[PDB]
Formats: sequence, C-alpha cells, structure tokens
Amino acid sequence: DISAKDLRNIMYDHLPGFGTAFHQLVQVICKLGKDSNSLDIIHAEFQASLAEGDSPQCALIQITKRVPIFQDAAPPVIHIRSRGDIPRACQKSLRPVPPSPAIDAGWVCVFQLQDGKTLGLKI
Ligand SMILES: [Cl-]
Repeated sequence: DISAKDLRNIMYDHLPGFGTAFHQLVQVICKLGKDSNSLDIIHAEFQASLAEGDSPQCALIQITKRVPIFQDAAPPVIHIRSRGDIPRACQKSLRPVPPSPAIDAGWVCVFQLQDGKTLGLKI
C-alpha cells in the first residue's frame, strides 16, 4: 500500500521549485488522505489527471475538488515560531485568514505563530 511519504515524494517529483504553496498542499493532501485511508484514491486521481494532460498543479487542485474528504474541509493549522520559518516561495501567498476558509477554495493551511498571529496560505 502506498504510504503518505511515498505519495508526497511522487507528487514533489512533478513540481517545479521548492517550498512553494503547491509543496505545502502536497503535505496537506497526504496528511488528510492518510487520516481518512484515502491515499489510494488520491494517488489514482493524481496519476489520472497527469495522464489526461493536466499540469501537476492542476492535478493537485483537482484532488481538492474531486476527492470527497476535501469537501468544505477547513485548512489544517500549522504551528510555527515566526513568519520567517515559512519557506521563501510561500511568503507572497500568505494572506489574512478569511471567514470560513476551505481547502477546496484554495486555502491550503493556516500558520499560527508563537505570538498568536495567523496567516492563511492561498492558491
Ligand atoms: Cl516527503
């Protein structure tokens, strides 16, 4: 059976750059997938999108829309010390956290800083 680590690495293989919002989304998708025993469908959806000619970025967003565990799912909250701990390639995708953020609306995660600040990661 495909593991969360296996799948993260497979997805990362197709992504350009390093520590982009799409890299964070891969983490988020694999963790929620793991916890709902859905890694298989997620992998199958990812592969199928690639096979139809979609970009890996599109394939990842399609997962959030087509795999039912992401339906109106709130972004996970990732605790960090400061804004500088968030990778460089994500910094410009950080926003004030909206009302009702959802992963299937492009809110990948919410970072919560030691000092209580919070930032949503938007695609
Ligand atoms: Cl990994």
